Amino acid sequence: KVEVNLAAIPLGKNVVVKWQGKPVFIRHRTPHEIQEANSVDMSALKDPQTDADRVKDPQWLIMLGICTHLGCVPIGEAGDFGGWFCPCHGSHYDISGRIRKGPAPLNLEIPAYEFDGDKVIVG
Amino acid sequence: MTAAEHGLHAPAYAWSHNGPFETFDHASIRRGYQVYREVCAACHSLDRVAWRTLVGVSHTNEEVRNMAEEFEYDDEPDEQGNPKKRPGKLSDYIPGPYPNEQAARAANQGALPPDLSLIVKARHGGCDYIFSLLTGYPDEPPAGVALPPGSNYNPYFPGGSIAMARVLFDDMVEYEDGTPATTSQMAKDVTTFLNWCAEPEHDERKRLGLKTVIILSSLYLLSIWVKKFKWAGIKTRKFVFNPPKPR
Amino acid sequence: MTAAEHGLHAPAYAWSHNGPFETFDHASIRRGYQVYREVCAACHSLDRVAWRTLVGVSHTNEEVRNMAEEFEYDDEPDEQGNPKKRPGKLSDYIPGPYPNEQAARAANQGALPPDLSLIVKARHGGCDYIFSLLTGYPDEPPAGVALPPGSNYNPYFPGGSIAMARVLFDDMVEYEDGTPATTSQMAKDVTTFLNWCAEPEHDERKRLGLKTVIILSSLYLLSIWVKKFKWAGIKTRKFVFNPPKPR
Amino acid sequence: MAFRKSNVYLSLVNSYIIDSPQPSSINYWWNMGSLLGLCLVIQIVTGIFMAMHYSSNIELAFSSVEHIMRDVHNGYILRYLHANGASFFFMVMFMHMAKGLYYGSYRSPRVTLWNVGVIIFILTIATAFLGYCCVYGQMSHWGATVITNLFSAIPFVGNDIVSWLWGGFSVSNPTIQRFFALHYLVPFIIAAMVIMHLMALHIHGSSNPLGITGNLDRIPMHSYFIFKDLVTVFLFMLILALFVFYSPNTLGHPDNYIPGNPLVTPASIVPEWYLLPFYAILRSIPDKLLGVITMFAAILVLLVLPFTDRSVVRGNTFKVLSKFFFFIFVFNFVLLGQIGACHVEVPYVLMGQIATFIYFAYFLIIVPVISTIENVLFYIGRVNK
Amino acid sequence: GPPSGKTYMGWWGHMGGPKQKGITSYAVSPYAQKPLQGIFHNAVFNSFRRFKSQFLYVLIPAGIYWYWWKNGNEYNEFLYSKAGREELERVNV
Amino acid sequence: GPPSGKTYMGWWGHMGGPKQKGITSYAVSPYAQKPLQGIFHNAVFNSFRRFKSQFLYVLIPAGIYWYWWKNGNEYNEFLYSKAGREELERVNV
Ligand code: HEC
Ligand code: HEC
Ligand code: HEM
Ligand code: HEM
Ligand code: FES
Repeated sequence: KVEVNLAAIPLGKNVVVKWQGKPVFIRHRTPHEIQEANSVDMSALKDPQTDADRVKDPQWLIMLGICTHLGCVPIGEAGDFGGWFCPCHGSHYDISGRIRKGPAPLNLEIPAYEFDGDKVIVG
Repeated sequence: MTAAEHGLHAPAYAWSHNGPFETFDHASIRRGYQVYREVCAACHSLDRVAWRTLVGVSHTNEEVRNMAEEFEYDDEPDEQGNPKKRPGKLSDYIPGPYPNEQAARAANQGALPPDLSLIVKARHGGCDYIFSLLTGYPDEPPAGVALPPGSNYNPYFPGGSIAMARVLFDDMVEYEDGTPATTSQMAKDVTTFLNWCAEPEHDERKRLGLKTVIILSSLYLLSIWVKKFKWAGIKTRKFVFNPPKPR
Repeated sequence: MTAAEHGLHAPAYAWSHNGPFETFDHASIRRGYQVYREVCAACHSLDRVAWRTLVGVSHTNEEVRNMAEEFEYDDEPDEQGNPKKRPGKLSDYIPGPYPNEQAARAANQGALPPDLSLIVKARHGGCDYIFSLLTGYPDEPPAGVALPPGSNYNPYFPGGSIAMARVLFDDMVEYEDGTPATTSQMAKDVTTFLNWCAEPEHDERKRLGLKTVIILSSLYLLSIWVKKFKWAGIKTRKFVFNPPKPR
Repeated sequence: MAFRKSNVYLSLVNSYIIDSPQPSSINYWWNMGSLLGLCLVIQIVTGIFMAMHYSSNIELAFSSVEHIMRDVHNGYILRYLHANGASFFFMVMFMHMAKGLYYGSYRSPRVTLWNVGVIIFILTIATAFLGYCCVYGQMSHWGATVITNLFSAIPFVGNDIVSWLWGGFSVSNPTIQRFFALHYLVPFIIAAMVIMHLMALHIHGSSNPLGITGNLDRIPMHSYFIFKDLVTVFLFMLILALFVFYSPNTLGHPDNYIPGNPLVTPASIVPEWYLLPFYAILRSIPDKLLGVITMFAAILVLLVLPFTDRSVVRGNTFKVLSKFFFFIFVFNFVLLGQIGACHVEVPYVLMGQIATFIYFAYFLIIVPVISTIENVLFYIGRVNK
Repeated sequence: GPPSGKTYMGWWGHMGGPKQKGITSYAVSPYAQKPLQGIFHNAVFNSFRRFKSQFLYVLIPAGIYWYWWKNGNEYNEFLYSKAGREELERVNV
Repeated sequence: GPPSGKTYMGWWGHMGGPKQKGITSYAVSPYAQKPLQGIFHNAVFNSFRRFKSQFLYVLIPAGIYWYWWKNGNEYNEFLYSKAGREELERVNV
């Protein structure tokens, strides 16, 4: 369990951590693209899913940037709505990690991240 | 060889962990960590002991977190490649005072202070040698020795001339439980802490040894009975011999 | 996957070491070292090639000693424990341009240049792939692609977009033997040099392979003869059955 | 009596290799066993002389292999000999098994010999997987992760057995040091199982390509089959010296010269070529638990063969349908091996599923039906009524 | 040592075959023979007899599987090209 | 396998001892016996008999070698003392 903290990383460009041997998104989060992660298609694309049960911090975002299909890597902040092109098969995620593309079956996994307040540290 | 170059033998002190059912006195390990940090850490290192091994043995979690965060370790470099430092965490090891061997030999007049994380297993005498060495500095080296400059006399050290001066004096460390910190009190506590550092498995090793010796002596006596049972027919076998009639 | 995702296959150029009795052109390795040092050494590493392995393959002993002494390695720290530096010797390794991976990714727009010391064995195609990749950059990508900025088109790279721009241009190196140093000549020379760096045993391996294949072919045929000579009496055995009389 | 009989050790050596009565009819396919013995000795000796220079940490494994290649005298000979000799060991072992199920050697006097063979096959597959994982390239690492994350499909204790295999949480330093200790160890278990293979063979003796009894004329193994084995030994050493000295990285994958990197997937994770058919079997099933159950079933289906062979004559020497469907099985295995090296694209998943079904229908459907049909054809072709 | 179970192969003297009578076998010393006798005749005529008897069993399944692999490889290379993208997008989606 | 050489131990039935005649052996089931019978008598009287028979052989060489070792140890302690240096120099050289 490694614990990476808040105040030394500003609002609006990526971190991709390597924890336990695996790399994962974190971002400080954007005003109506958090609230465009309220603009979401519920099920005319792949998954009916959960921004509350996916990320509980309204302003920050780790989850497991292992690509959806069988385990490749994306880009940072160039793509769909200002986001994350995985070129592993040509597919796309941002500020809550949702598929609008490709052969991907499910969204991405979120580990048990907890807090120094609501300061994001992963375990 | 001469008993001088042998070194005088350390006597048998009544340590509270000598004995097959005994445990390290953990209060003395906590006080011995204080004695190490305030006196011994200026010269010797402890690089085999992680910080996380102290939690639940001598200090709590918050105390070891603060004692780790008061040091600086090397981090992985930033996105520009420049080296970066980091406050310590529980995963890190206890840092030594010198960055290499040459800084140690420079700061201690040629001699190198040994790493103390295995030193009671590395000296014949155990904890008694360490206690007798720390408390065994006479005020004067006895009549006729050619003591080289920078060297001190300690008869428990082989040869007599040790490059470490007397470092334990009375009331140089205040204990936070109010124990009177004499020379022998501080030497007792730091020797118990060093013995824990060498053998951190000591208490569970003795507990498992109790279970194992009980189960194996049970099995040994029970196997003596089962052998005598299975062999009773051969032990109590009788032979008679009537010589056959000649033909 | 499609042909763009596979990459275009490299054709079969006629290298001077293709073939079971051939050998690296050692002047090609010397010229390729010059093109590596003058162009490739800005971004790529050669972490596995010591300086001493070049002596007697591509350069003379003093010719390698001077190229090693024009660099600076970490010395053992001095008597005060301060870090020291050192001119290189033949024991040391060829140093990369960057101190770590983050400096590399910062200097080359996020992408990390691979270490070239095993790159003709690490890539499907080998020498043909390295040559055709270095000389495969068109003057314009084909009509329809959307190249990301900071990336260049090369159809032999899988996917097409590579983060290395075209580095080889006509007469950017002058050779010391007066060879016309064009793009194709320089790519030939670096690919021969990188193939030597991957397989420095190549000549001796092919020579020993000649010896073993001759000895083992002779032993195989000679053993066929000895088998037929031993089994002659069984292959020329005749059975006759006169049916026995009924009794 | 002679000293080679009146000893303790020379009695065993005499009884197994000198005065062993072999059937005189046995062809060149009966040299694969002595060939596998030579291969095993090659692997053990070259592996010991490379383990004298190998360091097994995750930060030193790959560079220790290149230290063997570049710095150790004749170390490229040792590494190329070990790798290509492992692959040659598996080609010869496939020939040994294909001979065994062509000539009916699995049948009723020799079922324990067949089963000790299947145990040896499982152990060699495990040994080579661990040894490929020790070099810690890019195919090595990601092969280790997909094959160990196979075991997470067991629905109760799967995560804890994969965390017990890994020694942690993914393939790293405890996993690599484990795999080195085991890749040493399992070859000596294979040597013990080979001694048991020979012991189970020796009670009834070897078969012959006719399938009739071989008790009538027999030849001592010394001075006849010693030299007939020497022919194939020199041929095998010739072909291996070709691949070692003139073409060494041919059977291997190029991505094992990239060092292992846990963050970059190499876009086609395939094992070494001999595990490709079982990889295609595993890949064909659209479930992970059923996938590993079907792969282990694909190698444990060699045990149902002495009970599904329903014919009265041993071997396919004198049957036409058994010969035809045998070679259908062999080229099905080769197509399965080629399907296992391709991506999961559109004709290949159906081709791998149909070839897996043919692989299983050979043992369980084709051999009984063809055996019964050949039985009644052999009867009514020559009896009159 | 103890005696073990009944096997199907004895040793030199008690192999366990049937009783043999009236079979005479003759054989000449290899030191008085020609090895490599008839190798140029057997190399062309016996090898042709062996090939002619044993090649349909090997080259009909080889032909079936090679035609299968060739046709599937052609279908894959067609579907991952520009001319055959519509059938790819209906064959996977 | 072939038969091996003549040994000095056969198996059950043909061990290779002499013929036995006139020897009758009797034994009782251990389930009808008392194990640990006579342990407190054999522990004090039989133990003393076995010790009395076999202790001069063990303890006379042990006494010889322990006295030799103690005497050599005392001489080595004397030679490296202050009182015995003036023999130590004329002893070693
Ligand atoms: C300052 C410099 C110090 C301080 C404050 C301590 N030590 Fe000691 N030490 C030191 C040197 C330079 C040496 C080497 C002397 C030599 O010639 O060996 C040592 C030696 C030891 C030893 C080894 C004794 C032996 O070799 O048998 C032990 C054990 C040891 N030191 C322990 C120790 C403890 C427990 C201290 C507690 C406050 C301590 N040292 C202080 C230098 C210095
Ligand atoms: C400056 C920055 C340079 C220079 C002068 C050269 N290279 Fe090349 N290279 C470089 C980067 C940033 C990358 C990564 C691109 C990517 O997308 O991976 C590369 C890549 C290579 C490769 C690997 C290509 C592949 O993986 O298929 C090889 C081989 C390679 N580079 C070789 C090479 C040679 C022989 C040069 C000779 C002058 C050379 N590079 C120049 C960055 C740079
Ligand atoms: C049962 C026989 C054996 C088989 C099938 C076998 C198989 C393999 C294989 C396939 C590799 C990978 C080769 C590569 O791609 O580089 C390998 C590597 C290795 N094997 Fe073995 N092996 C065997 C016996 C042994 C033994 C007994 C040892 C140890 C003494 C050993 C030591 C090694 C070592 C050190 C490597 C390291 C990587 C290398 O040097 O290639 N092998 N083995
Ligand atoms: C390390 C691997 C192996 C060794 C050293 C080995 C060794 C041998 C040897 C020496 C023989 C006698 C010669 C012969 O018949 O070819 C033999 C026979 C046999 N082996 Fe193996 N073997 C191995 C693996 C296997 C495997 C994987 C199987 C099959 C599952 C197997 C099954 C058989 C059978 C059935 C026979 C008897 C064949 C016959 O004579 O009819 N063996 N083995
Ligand atoms: S891994 Fe990102 S799409 Fe398959």
